[PDB]
Amino acid sequence: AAPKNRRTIEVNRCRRRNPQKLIKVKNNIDVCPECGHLKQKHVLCAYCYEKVCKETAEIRRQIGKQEGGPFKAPTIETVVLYTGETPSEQDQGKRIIERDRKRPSWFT
Amino acid sequence: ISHGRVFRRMGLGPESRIHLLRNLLTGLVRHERIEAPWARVDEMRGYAEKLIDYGKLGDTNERAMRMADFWLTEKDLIPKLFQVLAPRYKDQTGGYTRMLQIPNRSLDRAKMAVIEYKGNCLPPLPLPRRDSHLTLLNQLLQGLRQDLRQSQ
Amino acid sequence: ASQVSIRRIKDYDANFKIKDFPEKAKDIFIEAHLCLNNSDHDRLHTLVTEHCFPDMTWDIKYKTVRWSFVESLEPSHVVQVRCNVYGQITVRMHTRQTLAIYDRFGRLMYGQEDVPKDVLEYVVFEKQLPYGSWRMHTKIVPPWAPPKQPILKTVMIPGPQL
Amino acid sequence: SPTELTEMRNDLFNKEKARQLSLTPRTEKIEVKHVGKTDPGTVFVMNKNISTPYSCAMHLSEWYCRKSILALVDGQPWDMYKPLTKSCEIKFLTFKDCDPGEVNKAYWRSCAMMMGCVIERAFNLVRAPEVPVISGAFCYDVVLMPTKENLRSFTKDAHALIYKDLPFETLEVEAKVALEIFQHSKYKVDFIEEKASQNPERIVKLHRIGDFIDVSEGPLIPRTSICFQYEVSAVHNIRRFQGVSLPVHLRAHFTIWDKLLERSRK
Amino acid sequence: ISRKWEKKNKIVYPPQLPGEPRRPAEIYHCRRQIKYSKDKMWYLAKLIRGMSIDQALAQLEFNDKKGAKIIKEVLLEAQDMAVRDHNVEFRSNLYIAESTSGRGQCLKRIRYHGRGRFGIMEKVYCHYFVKLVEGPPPPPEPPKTAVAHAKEYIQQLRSRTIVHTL
Ligand SMILES: [Mg+2]
Ligand SMILES: [Zn+2]
Repeated sequence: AAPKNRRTIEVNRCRRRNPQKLIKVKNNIDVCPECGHLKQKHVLCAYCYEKVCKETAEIRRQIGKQEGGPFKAPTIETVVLYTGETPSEQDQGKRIIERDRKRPSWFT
Repeated sequence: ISHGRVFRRMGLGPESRIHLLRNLLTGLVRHERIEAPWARVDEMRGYAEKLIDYGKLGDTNERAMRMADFWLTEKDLIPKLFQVLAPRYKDQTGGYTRMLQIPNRSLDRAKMAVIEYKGNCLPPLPLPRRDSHLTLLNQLLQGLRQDLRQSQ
Repeated sequence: ASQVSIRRIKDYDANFKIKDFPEKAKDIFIEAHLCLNNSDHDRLHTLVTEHCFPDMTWDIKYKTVRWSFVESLEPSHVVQVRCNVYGQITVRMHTRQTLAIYDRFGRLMYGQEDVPKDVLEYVVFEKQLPYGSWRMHTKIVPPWAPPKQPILKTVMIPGPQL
Repeated sequence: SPTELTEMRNDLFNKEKARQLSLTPRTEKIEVKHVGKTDPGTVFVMNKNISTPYSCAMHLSEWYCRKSILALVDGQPWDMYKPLTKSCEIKFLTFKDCDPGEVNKAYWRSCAMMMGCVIERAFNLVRAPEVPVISGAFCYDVVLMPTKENLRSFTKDAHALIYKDLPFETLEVEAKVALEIFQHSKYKVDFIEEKASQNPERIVKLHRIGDFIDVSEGPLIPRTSICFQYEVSAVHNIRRFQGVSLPVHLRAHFTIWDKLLERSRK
Repeated sequence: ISRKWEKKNKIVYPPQLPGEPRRPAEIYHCRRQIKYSKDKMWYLAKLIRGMSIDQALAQLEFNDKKGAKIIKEVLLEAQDMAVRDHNVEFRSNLYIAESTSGRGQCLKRIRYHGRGRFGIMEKVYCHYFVKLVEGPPPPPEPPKTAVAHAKEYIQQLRSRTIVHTL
């Protein structure tokens, strides 16, 4: 196929300036109760997700430093404890993951 | 046409799809949290449901042992799956895992989501907390329920 | 210490008089302020040194101002004097002044225009010691004078963003 | 006549506003901190007799202005349009909080005042009864039989007043001026006297809704646009008028709306 | 080369009188050299045109697009400059009035097509202009109901007169 004539700026606009191709205004943005960085409905907050990701990164780093090399993963649960906080008498067999700093305002 | 067709497509075929599913399941059993696209996320969740069911069926069973060995190439994760994730959920029935959507990525802008077994030790994700019971509509509904109870 | 500096200035000037110095200082101040009102950098540089030029012209850039002068309270007295080779002279002032700085699109953000205010000033002067004159240098904000006027608009100081 | 009483009340309110504004020493800068759970924590250098928490919300973000309703000043809730006296703290509150009791009471009082204004403009009031939120039916006694058409007309008038979008002009008037304003009504005079005797000093809080003035106890709703839904259940007996309304972000779809209407009809 | 958007911010207006309006504060800002296409830039601008700064930032924080972050950073820089330089106290009392885009200095490369023939690979480049105006955003033009159409038709039928004679 080959164009027999040249398209016009008017036809180009009518093709690209239609509501179908134009970005639709979404109304799923809401304010998060914590922090405050306008999250989205049915989606987790960005700041909280990044904080949880960093916490998991540090926990995995400490676990690797404790376990040592690969091919480990014992058959016992884990308990993340920060500075201080005497270990509870319930989790006796669960190996402790001594963490630094204090507990945040969302870990329970 | 694909009416009532389950199991979506992933890699270069069913073999690659099941291989990716097994790899994701192993990575989850190792770390207990993985970021994957929504499709693969729900697929891995559905597979981990049956995996936990098999692990709960029994350890001495040869079928469950073979299934665990085929679905966990790390080997070291089978003892954990059998002696940590099985007794911990001995009170529940089939409700496990947790589905939460991730906003977007940074390159391809994919619709990723989170997966993790209930409980565990990792930090808790910001679950979608519903409206408090002390709001206006909640208080109105509570008053309506109280009136209905007083009626009968 | 002040007498030695005065003698050195009178020797290197050499013609100089302090009895008629406050009047010339006030005249130079008024001329510099009128030039600022008119925005004449050429005439301003000839009255203010290079150290104080950006301190009063950069912040007031892109915004007019209507400075006024009327009736000087008390005579301008000199505090101290000290002394390449630049002679420093600190002059004390206390006159009624106005401040009506207008932004780009008009509006208002400082004091009124027809309301004089009493503001203390400790202007420091300097001079080149072959072709120089007594030009301002710096402003000593002592003594413990009132802070400033209340800005019409409101400002929001943000805290530590994590 | 009702055409001159409202005019005189508006004139007195304007005179009181002018008197309250003609005492500040030409802009008195102050500082207010924002100690809240979100964005910890900026400090605003607003005024004390002109600025309002609405200015702080605007400085922060439009979301705050769209969601903020009250502001706890040292534990006491304040309206969005009110001068922040002295240097204190601010805590923006919304409808989805842990303990939105103050916001609920403010919304109740605002709905009561709006219903009273609608009743006065339709065709003598007495006061605004402080009905808890568990009752689910704000009342407003009136001292004068309506039918379904009357209720429909009242709801239409309320919807029109809401669409008009009028802010709530609050003030901190004394008792003498408060009594001089509502001198043609003995019930309001007695209510103002009781309110003044309850507190240590006089300080009789008054509010205005464009052209109607009433008397309340706690804060109120800033703009009437927040009251999305609004209806009038029935009228009970001094005639008591019921009703139920729901603001934005709390839509009852339709079934829950009808259920709440039936519950309040009792 | 022609840089005028950055120079429009240096237009000093005369002072106003007490009996005159407040007059808004027209702020200008733009970024040069942006590895992006002009069509998508104009699309994003139109999406942000009929909106406020807060709503624009909210929509950009979730709009999956390479230029979304660039536009967000440009808007943030403009707001900062307005709060620090142009004397703008209210951050939410701002709305985007005009926002357009234009191509940039496009280079030229080779794509190497099949056979003994090649093609041209024009390095696409563009910019992005923004014009922030103080005050709340204006309401959109409401849809003319039947009353407006009837009034317009009545006016049209009334304007007519005898033609082709005296
Ligand atoms: Mg594929
Ligand atoms: Zn959050």
